[PDB]
Amino acid sequence: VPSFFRWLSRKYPKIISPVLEEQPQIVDGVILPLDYSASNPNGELDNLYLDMNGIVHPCSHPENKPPPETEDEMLLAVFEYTNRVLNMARPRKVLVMAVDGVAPRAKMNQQRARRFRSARDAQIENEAREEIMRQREEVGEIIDDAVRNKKTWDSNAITPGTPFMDKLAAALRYWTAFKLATDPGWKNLQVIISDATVPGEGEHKIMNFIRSQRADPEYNPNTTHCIYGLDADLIFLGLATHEPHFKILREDVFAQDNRKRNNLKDTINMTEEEKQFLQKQNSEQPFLWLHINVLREYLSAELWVPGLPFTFDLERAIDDWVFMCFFCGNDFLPHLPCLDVRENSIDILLDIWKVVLPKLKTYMTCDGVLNLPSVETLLQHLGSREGDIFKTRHIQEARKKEVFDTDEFVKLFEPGYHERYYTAKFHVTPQDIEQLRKDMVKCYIEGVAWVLMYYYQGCASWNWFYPYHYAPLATDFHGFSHLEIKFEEGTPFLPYEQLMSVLPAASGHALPKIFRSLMSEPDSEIIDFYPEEFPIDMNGKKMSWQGIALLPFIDQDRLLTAVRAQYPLLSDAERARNIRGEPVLLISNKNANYERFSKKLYSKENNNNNVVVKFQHFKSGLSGIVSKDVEGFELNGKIVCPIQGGSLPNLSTTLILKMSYRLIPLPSRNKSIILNGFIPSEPVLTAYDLDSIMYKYNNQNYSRRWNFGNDLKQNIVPVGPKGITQYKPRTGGYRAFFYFAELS
Amino acid sequence: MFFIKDLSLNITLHPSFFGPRMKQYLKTKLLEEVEGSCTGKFGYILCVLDYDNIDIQRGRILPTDGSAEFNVKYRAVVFKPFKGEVVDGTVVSCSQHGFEVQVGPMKVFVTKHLMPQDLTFNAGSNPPSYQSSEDVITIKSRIRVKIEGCISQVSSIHAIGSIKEDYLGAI
Amino acid sequence: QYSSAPLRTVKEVQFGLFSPEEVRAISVAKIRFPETMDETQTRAKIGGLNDPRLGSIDRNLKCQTCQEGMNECPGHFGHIDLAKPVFHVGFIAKIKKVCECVCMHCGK
Amino acid sequence: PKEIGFYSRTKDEEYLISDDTNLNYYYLPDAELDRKLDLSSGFQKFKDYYKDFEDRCSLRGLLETIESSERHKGKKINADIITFRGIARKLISCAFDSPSFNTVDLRIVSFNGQLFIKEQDLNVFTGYKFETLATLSNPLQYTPREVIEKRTKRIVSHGDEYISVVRTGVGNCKLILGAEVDCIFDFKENGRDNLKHYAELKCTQQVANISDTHKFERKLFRTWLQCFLVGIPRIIYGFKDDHYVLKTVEEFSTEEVPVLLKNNNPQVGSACLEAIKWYGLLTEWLLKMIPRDEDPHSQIRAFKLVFENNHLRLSEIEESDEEYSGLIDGEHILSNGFKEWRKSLK
Amino acid sequence: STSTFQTRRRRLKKVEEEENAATLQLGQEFQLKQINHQGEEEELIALNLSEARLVIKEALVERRRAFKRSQKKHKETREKELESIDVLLEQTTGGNNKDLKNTMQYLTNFSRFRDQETVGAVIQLLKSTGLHPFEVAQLGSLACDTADEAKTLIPSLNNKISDDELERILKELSNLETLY
Amino acid sequence: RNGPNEHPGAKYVIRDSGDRIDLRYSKRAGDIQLQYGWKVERHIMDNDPVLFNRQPSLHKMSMMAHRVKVIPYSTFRLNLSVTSPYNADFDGDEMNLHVPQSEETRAELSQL
Amino acid sequence: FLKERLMEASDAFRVHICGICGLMTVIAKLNHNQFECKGCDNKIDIYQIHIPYAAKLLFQELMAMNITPRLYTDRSRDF
Amino acid sequence: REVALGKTVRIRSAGYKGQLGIVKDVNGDKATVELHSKNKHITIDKHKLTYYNREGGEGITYDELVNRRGR
Amino acid sequence: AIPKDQRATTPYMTKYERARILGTRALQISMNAPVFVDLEGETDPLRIAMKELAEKKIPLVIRRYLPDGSFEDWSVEELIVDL
RNA sequence: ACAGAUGUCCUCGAGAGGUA
Ligand SMILES: [Mg+2]
Ligand SMILES: [Mg+2]
Ligand SMILES: [Mg+2]
Ligand SMILES: [Zn+2]
Ligand SMILES: [Zn+2]
Repeated sequence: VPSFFRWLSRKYPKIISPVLEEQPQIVDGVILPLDYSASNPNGELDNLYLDMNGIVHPCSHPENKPPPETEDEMLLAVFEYTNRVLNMARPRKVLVMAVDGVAPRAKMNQQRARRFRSARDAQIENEAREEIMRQREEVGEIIDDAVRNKKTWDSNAITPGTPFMDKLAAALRYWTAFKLATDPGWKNLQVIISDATVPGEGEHKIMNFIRSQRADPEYNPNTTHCIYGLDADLIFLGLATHEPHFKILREDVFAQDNRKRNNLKDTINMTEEEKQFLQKQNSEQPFLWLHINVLREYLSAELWVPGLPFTFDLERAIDDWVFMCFFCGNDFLPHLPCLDVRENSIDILLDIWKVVLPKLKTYMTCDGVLNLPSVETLLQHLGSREGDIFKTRHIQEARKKEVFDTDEFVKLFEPGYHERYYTAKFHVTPQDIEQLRKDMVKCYIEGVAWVLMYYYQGCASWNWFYPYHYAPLATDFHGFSHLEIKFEEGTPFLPYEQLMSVLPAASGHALPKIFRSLMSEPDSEIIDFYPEEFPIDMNGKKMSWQGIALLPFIDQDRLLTAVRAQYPLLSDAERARNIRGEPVLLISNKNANYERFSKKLYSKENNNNNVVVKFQHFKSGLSGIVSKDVEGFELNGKIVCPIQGGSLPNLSTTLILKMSYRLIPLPSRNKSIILNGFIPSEPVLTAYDLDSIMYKYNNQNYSRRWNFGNDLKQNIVPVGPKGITQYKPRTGGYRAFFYFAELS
Repeated sequence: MFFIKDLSLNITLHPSFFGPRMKQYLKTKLLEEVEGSCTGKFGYILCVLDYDNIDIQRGRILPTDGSAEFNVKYRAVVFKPFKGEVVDGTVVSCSQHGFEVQVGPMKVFVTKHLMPQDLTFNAGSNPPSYQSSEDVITIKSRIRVKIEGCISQVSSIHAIGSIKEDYLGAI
Repeated sequence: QYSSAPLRTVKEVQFGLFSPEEVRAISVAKIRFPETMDETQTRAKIGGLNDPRLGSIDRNLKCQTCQEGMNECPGHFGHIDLAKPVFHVGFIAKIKKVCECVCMHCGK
Repeated sequence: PKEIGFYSRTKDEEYLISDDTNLNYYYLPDAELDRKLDLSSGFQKFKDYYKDFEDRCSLRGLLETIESSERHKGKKINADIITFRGIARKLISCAFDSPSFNTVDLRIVSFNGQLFIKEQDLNVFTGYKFETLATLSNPLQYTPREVIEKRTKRIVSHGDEYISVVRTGVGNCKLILGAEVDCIFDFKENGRDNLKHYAELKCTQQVANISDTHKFERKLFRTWLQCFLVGIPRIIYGFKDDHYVLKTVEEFSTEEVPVLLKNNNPQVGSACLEAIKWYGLLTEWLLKMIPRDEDPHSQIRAFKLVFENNHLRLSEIEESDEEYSGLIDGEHILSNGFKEWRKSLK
Repeated sequence: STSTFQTRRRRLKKVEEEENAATLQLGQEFQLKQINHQGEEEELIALNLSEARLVIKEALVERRRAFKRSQKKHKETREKELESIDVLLEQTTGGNNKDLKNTMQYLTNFSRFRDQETVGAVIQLLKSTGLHPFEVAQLGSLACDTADEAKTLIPSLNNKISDDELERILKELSNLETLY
Repeated sequence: RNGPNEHPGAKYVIRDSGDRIDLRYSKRAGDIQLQYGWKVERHIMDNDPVLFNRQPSLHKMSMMAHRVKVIPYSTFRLNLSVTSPYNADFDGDEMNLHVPQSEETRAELSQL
Repeated sequence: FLKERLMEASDAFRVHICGICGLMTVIAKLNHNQFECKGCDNKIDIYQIHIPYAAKLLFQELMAMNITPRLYTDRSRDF
Repeated sequence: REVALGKTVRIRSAGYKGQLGIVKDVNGDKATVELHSKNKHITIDKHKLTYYNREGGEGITYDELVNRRGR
Repeated sequence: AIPKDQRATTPYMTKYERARILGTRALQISMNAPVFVDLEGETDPLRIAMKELAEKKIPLVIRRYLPDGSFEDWSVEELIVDL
């Protein structure tokens, strides 16, 4: 269990809810196929969004049993995992499948380092295994070369643009077509596929899709949404969507912290009994719910401030909270030295905001736009307060105490660390200290603005990068009250450009012959950007893999020249994958809009591949723009199964309709306003919980063990609309008078 | 095949409804509870007849709390999947596993080793169906199914059917 | 806690002996290894005297047989397959008396 | 109920045709309700354009949109009675309340067979301010946050009202009404009927006892009758107090208000049936002896209807009356377009 | 939920008998001569598929007139049958009762007999034999052509060997079902 | 509102669901709204029937139900005529006290 | 009062008893609403009773002593 | 969070004027302050009682919230 | 079995019966349950129970079990309360 | 892609000295 999960469970305990996973009955050896049209015990669900990376990644190269066969085993595992998730959630309106693709230049800074660290770990473990076999062979035993050559799955090879992504995308389409054809309950379900060709990080695609579904006047505000992902920030990102009917599904990491991890050798000691018990135990994986509707009430009861010149708005209150949480920690910028734990600093930042809010005469952020003087005052107050936090952290570290090593020599607890911290990154020169401080201030402000725009109003630069490795220390951004931030739109990177900007190590061989020849040659124009020994590992507090790299950045112009030089001699078949592509929408044979789609597109009109159809959410759902498919799909045809050894029956094209889906362009800026006609959920909170969250509780102090206990006693929480009227009865009369009479 | 029985259900009425209309309260409770219940011992309680006839007895007040338990005596139509008989049903789903034949409020499943070897799965036609010589079953078709399943009555009942031997087809 | 089973009061208690078939059937695990916490002194050995299928031993780990902790787990029962039949200490006198009553060569 | 057409009547009284000049969209989160907004504001800053109106019951836009509908279509419709949502409401409601509460002045003309009938301050200003603060003109999702924040410190004006023609009738008798729609609650469909999506909002005082409950019941009866005469499915009421502060806003959908008055005192429960029967009897009396022109260019006469002593005294006036000259010949309620259309087909 | 008192050592009978097979061998609770609520010794009913539809329809209309008068005091072929059944079920039972629609549809689209006189004739014909009501219910529910087909589809019918009267009443059932 | 510190007050507020609220730890001086059907664990007040017993309990008069009267000293006080059935003196004797936890038990102790 | 002092005031336990066994060897899954007795294949004849924990310990020790204290919720006088 | 925690305080006014004790548990407005000479606990308002140094020194009122420190 | 109305127990209410009815009624009034008398300014459930029992307005039935197993039902209103 | 800690009560069999 992560520290963030523990923090959110301690501060907000009721957000943890139990799940109801159906177990199909087994009679006479056979397995009863579970129904899909039956009512879901976990409440009605309409929209489900799934990050396909979060399923294809754990299935491949797992920590218990690596797939012994070829990619086929991983494909079967991800197919059964997706089937289990679909049966658990049971979407009724639209099911969304998205996998990571092209990402903006800011993401390469940390993704490249993570991939290189993983590759180095794989290389060193392979060397250790080779040494183990060499020592074992000295005794006299003989091991087949197949076992020795049976290396890992090369997790670094899973990158957008590789043929593995294309093979996975081809398999996914067949799987969803088979599911739509063979399941009568999928008649109204609509499935979209966002392959690795489509740019996005997996979650930003979901944000764009939900803002495009909210880009229609007739969109129902009462629709429920579910997003499944293992990322910790996923539960936090869904709050920014301003959708009360939201809940996050994820695996129960509380049990998985100390789950079954015994060695395979012990599985044969007791023969049938122990193996049967083990296979029964791991067959069921508990999950949990991360409802956001309840969390909105907790945030409302925790962000209240008495006395304010402006008007307290719940929608605007969450904006400052999400901006501050992103500032404290995100996967786009280096961690602030002051905010390292990222858990205990949240309350300090919140009370700083509470004490500075009366001084300010305006809100923190306005629809993603950061108020420059207000944020300047906030960071000035934090820097004034950061001294006490730094002193307490140093005292705690000293009490606890009682690969380059850089932070140890800094000795931040001693007075005068302002230049001592910067000496670990640059030379000992006075004016250079000020120059680097100003540059870091400008870069950090630009990065904060860029991440706010990306997570609120979508991508705005697509090429911005962070040209630094160490975040500025406390009392930063002293004078910056004159800069104006205005980002420029840039074209997304090509799949090959993004793949080489990820910069896999020499172990990776997903590149074609030309690119690997241009790399492996000792006299390479970009050989300086590709280390071999990788000695850039550096601790900087923390431990284990949490250390960051210090390798030099990559110049975009050199990589562009390299790709433009390698392009002309590449084969046309391989170059055919350079197309950005568009998401593909799949609908059932008996869909409400199926007749209209079959009469408009792929019909007797026989237009020259330029007719598009725009439809609203009044009929069926999934508002958007559909276009002619660019693949080989055609009416009265057949689709070849790519799984091969999967015993999957072939299907015809008359059962599944395939077309290219394009999101509706945003007319105006995506504001944060609750849509009219939204029906609030049932009132579940009590004033006691409001007081509990208003008073500062030191993790409940373990006075009565209220943190952990009858967790299952919280039961399920009702979801969906509750009551025709969207306004709670306050004073008034008639209906409110009758309610008061029946209550009192 | 449906049976008319004389079942009994115990309802623990709360003292908050100990008024002149507690009888009608028990009546509506019995309706809202017994209907749609998939009891393992009996099956489905489709409907309760003679609503204005069912009688209640003196409710015994429990020693623990003031709630009173009433032993009602109702009669209703009960459907049980049973075992060892032929029955007619209508398909509602089809897949490689089998066809989901529906008889009344039931969904009897047929596995691979149940039907004879004269059925092969294919998706060439508009409905995904098992097609072979002189056998035509589809999403909506007539089929006679013989039940030989173990039911497995655990808070709900099920059924497994067979297609072996003649007369178990469309006809 | 809520249980869908009807709540009743015990009206009769029937005593009797335990047949080997019944105790074998109701048993949830078989105990053969005469060791406890033998999983490299980290976990409980499978098939030992502290088999996890018996029930929740400590902390808050739910018993895998019933997916619950201790506040509602009666405690599941195992069994031991004795190599040879063994007399019951409390029934020695009755066994001797019934052996004297009946013939030792025929069941008459 | 079927929609025939619509028109807009903004400032300068140009009576534009088939334009959604305002199409006010309702939007009011509960946070704004809890914000305790003030409905008084700039009372002296009100700009009323009704004073400069040339006619309170002017139907020039209705006549123009009827001409446009007839030009687009072929044969004329079977509806006879035409009312600008004011005569029908008063005629039905006068049988339920005292005649002193309503002023009767009706001018009925049978041109071309069809029938054309033409007829506190602080509370009114507070209601108009609430109406303006409960809408944002252009639909949400297409306006910046600046308009949202400016809506609080906005101005109040009397004009630019969206009016749509609704065709209805019971039995053989059919009639159309020039109903004015000031709010749309859901997505608006272009080229399709929007009656099922429209909504109406008003203001009312709170309740304190049974007498105030009966007053609220009477107001609900009035608004339900006025909506059912057109077909508005949604009714919105904004509660107000002695301090002119919006306390709570609740919506009253149709198909449930009749049962809500039924489960109340018998008077309000039977008021619905009494009003329905009175409307039916009034329509039957209206279709009794009014002359039918049939073919165009026929004799045209005007009638005067006065409701006194619980009786609709109707008399046939002579040509010597000044009103006859100003209507039959003066064409005060008619227009050159209608006579041109009448001469066009015959 | 039970209707019969404990007898014949129910506590520890272990496996008294295997579950019901094709060759009759009824269950412990569904045995003949059930205990009547008011008295005792009530035989199991002989209810067929067509009889079930009429019985449920009669119960539905009885409850319909019941709560219709209560609220008043307080204040083609298959296509026509489906609409009437839907409008009756929409408000009579209330609640959810999803399974009621499926069984009603099955009764309507598989109604062998659609007249009270027809079902009266068929059960007055079937009461002549001493067969188990389970056998007569299946015989009157599923139409059959040959004697061997009836024996195979409906087992535990070996007591009839003559097959002459069996052919006679099979033809009677066939013509009654075609007289719908 | 008084709290568990003053003698007239409560220590816990049992909710309808079953969760227990501790008025000592939570405190906050909050205006908690008590919905109907909830349970409040208040301190024993005057005229509260309790069971008063002495060991050994030879006869039925060795344990009888009294009425609670709160006194400002830490010792059980009883009438002199009551000691005779209890067979107790004031030379160091200690005697137990039992508090009923339900209405029917209180009524049974009061009437029997 | 005696029952309250013996059970509510000291220890109250809820257990499930098989209707055929009479013992407490019933696996209960309240979340899944499953009550199966593996000994008799019983899934529709499960009852719950309230007994003190001391009684539970005594019954378990007796069962360990090869003695079956079968518990039933009906009278056998009706035969 | 609360300043009045583990700091020696002197009770002012009431029947315990001039007494010396250490506050152990603080909740809401009432503060539970133990007594040195007397073996009892008295709950009084935190504002009423003055605040002293653990080692010894001048006494101050509840203005420690502004100072956010001791002494 | 029930002994018709040829009952032969005592036409009066025993002390144990009085205590049991008083406790049951006190619990029922303590919970949200209807009261069939005029509280008249009483707020203790036990006293409300005694007030209800004063004029025999308690809708409770006593089932006196014979040692053999038979039982006869006695209404509260028909039971004489002399103690 | 991802991921470093907490849940409140422990004795148990005995022995000795005393109080009603
Ligand atoms: Mg991420
Ligand atoms: Mg209005
Ligand atoms: Mg003494
Ligand atoms: Zn267990
Ligand atoms: Zn059993």
